Amino acid sequence: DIHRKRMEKDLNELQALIEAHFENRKKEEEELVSLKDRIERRRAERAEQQRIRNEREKERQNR
Amino acid sequence: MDAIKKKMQMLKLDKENALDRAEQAEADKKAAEDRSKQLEDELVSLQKKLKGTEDEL
Amino acid sequence: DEDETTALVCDNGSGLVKAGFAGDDAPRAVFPSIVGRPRHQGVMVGMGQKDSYVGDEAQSKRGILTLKYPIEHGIITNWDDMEKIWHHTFYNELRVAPEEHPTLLTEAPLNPKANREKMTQIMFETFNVPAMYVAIQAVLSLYASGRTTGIVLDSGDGVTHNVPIYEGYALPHAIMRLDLAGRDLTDYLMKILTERGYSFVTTAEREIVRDIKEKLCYVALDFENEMATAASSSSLEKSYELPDGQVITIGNERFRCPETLFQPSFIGMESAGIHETTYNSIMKCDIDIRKDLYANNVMSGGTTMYPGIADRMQKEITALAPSTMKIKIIAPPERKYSVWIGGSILASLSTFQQMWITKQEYDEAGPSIVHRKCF
Ligand SMILES: Nc1ncnc2c1ncn2[C@@H]1O[C@H](COP(=O)(O)OP(=O)(O)O)[C@@H](O)[C@H]1O
Ligand SMILES: [Mg+2]
Repeated sequence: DIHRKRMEKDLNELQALIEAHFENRKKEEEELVSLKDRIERRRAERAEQQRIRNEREKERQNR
Repeated sequence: MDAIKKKMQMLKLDKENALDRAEQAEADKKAAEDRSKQLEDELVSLQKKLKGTEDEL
Repeated sequence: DEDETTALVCDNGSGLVKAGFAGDDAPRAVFPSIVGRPRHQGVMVGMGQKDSYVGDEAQSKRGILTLKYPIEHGIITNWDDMEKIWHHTFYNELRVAPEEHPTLLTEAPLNPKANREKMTQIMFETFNVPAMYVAIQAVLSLYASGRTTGIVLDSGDGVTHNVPIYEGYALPHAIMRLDLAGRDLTDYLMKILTERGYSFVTTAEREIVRDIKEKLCYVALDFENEMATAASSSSLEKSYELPDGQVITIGNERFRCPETLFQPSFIGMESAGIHETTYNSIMKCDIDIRKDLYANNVMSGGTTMYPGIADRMQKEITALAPSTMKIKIIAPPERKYSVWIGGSILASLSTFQQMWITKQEYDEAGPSIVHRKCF
């Protein structure tokens, strides 16, 4: 009688398998969107630092 | 992945389970040919007895 | 804590402690049985300066602590260590008070009766558990399998036990304990790695090499032929990335380490391999049911996560025993929790509270009452 109860709980865990998948998939999508916005963040940061280094150079010859 | 581990486990184990039910059935089949063998032996011995019966008669 | 007064289920397995609530599917607080103590004395201030370190805290603080085992092969060193680790488990890890929940515990097979009497007495005096029950892990693994017939191979970290049980009946006359376990495995691997050029003594490397055993180790199908082909074996040779970053390569050792349990003559045991111990165990009992024992063997323990035990098991038993009936092993995934699951199973049914070991029975007959209350 106890054994059928185990057969059932494993079955519960079995379907739970997909439920374990869901949190991993949301975390994957969060990493997705963070990297995608990091793309343009990196590009804009590169442009900003190029401008900053330009100001550095002009102040360099100005002294 | 751990999910992959479990997947292969349930699939392979059910495979072995099905094969094993196949061979337990095959064991019952063997005991069935056994029963048939004893029944045919008894039938042949009974036929011999009947022919001897008619000869004695 | 649940609103209901459900019981505590705690498996103090020889190597791992797994504790939780009754009615749960898996234990909540699971930790190895290592205990760390400050390697030096106190002069600093502002943080730390705590004696006992248990659980993941000690795992993180392995390097600074002398790592000691409060239990080894069942033998008990210091009850204070169990007192502290149970305090930690109940309050810091389970967040539960034992006052309102009876405890179901599992003990290593054939544990000392004096050990049971002392541990129960210190428990009852120190703690305020309402009721008690302790059972052998063999029947717990049986319950996890849910089949009353079979021989249980319990491979803990201190002892390996072979116990036959037919139709839910213990057979102590055919039960044996073998002193080969994880400790031996680590030792043997330590000496082989010493012969490979890497010689360590401390426990951190012990855990590293048991992790290596968890990951890479083989169980050789044929032993000397596999070292013969493992002479070069560029593909068969396997490597590991140690946390410091060095790449450590091991070849035949992967399947030469677990082999020692099968071949004890490597480091000098009179007893033969554990398959011989299951074989003798089987024949000690009446002939007829032996076939069922062959077909219903179960294996349990954390070690069972390794590959190769099943194929080796069946092949050698078929070599020893006649090959008419088919021998097949059963082993559910993640069976090291299975004992604890069986504990929950014990609390599932409503007859279990008929034989709770209450406080007043112990107060009347002392510890001696357990001699009549469990068995
Ligand atoms: N995930 C795992 N994979 C492989 N081996 C493991 C794993 N977890 C634990 N072990 C091994 O199991 C041993 C502990 O055995 P344990 O399960 O405590 O025995 P028992 O069943 O008697 O409690 C440890 O020495 C460790 O090497
Ligand atoms: Mg075990």
